[PDB]
Amino acid sequence: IEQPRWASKDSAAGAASTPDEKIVLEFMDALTSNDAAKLIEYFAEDTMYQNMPLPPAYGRDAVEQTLAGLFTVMSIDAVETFHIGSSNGLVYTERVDVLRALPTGKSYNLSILGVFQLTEGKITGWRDYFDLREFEEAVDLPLRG
Amino acid sequence: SKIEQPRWASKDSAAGAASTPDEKIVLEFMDALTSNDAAKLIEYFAEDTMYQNMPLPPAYGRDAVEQTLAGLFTVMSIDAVETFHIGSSNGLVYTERVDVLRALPTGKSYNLSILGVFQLTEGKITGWRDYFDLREFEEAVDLPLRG
Ligand SMILES: CCCC(CCC)C(N)=O
Ligand SMILES: CCCC(CCC)C(N)=O
Repeated sequence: IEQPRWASKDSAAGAASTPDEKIVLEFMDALTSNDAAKLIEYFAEDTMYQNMPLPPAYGRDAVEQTLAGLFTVMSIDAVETFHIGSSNGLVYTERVDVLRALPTGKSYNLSILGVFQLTEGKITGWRDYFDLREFEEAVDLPLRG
Repeated sequence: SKIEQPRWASKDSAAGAASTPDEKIVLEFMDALTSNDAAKLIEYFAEDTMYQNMPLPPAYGRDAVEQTLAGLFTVMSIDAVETFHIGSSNGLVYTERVDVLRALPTGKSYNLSILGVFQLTEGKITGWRDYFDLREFEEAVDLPLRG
């Protein structure tokens, strides 16, 4: 993971400054588990998850099944969060996820900006924004196609 | 070019309104985007600045930024911007929105979901990065911007 020119070099960049930000960075560390059953414990029952290029999942079961599917085709090898911030119940993370496509063995560093809504320390929404095509082309996996 | 309020919209009012001076300028800037006017819009930027639509290469410096905006407004109109969520920490403002984009060659429109980040220094933009999926827009409006 190379540090972007535009990324803060400040010691507190990417560091949690509130309880919700702390939970979100714990969740980022947990992504490299590639384990949907572990991850789903961060979510509220009334919840949703969406990789924005693709349809959303609503409710905890749909979220879990979506993560389990994703982890059947790819591994999150590494996550680095350059920037984190929050206001009014929403946490934002500017990061890179290093993804490896299991069918092809090829990896790509995916640039993501994501938003997390937490209610009493549980995730009520998680939406990640990124370009899907560039990932698909890098790793020869037509996730949507 | 109606924008639908998402099922996932925050029910906290402060989440949808500018709560700091920097957030207020960002929302003024979002209002201005419908001008389709790169010369007007560039006044929001510092001389030392950068802009990137994340599917595409970054522009560094105010002139490169202006030239990029001018090119974009040659091929598309931003017909509307709605910002559902705005917040900030550590000198960065984040906006979750939909921009309604219309391709000038084809007359076709698309509602593009975007999450963007802004860095402001003394009220001027020093960085702006918008994250979104480019392919869905290109296919919707028949404009292979990247291809
Ligand atoms: C389960 C993780 C999904 C990926 C992006 C999918 C293309 C990510 N957030 O790194
Ligand atoms: C000039 C504005 C660029 C567009 C997206 C380009 C594909 C936007 N921010 O709505």
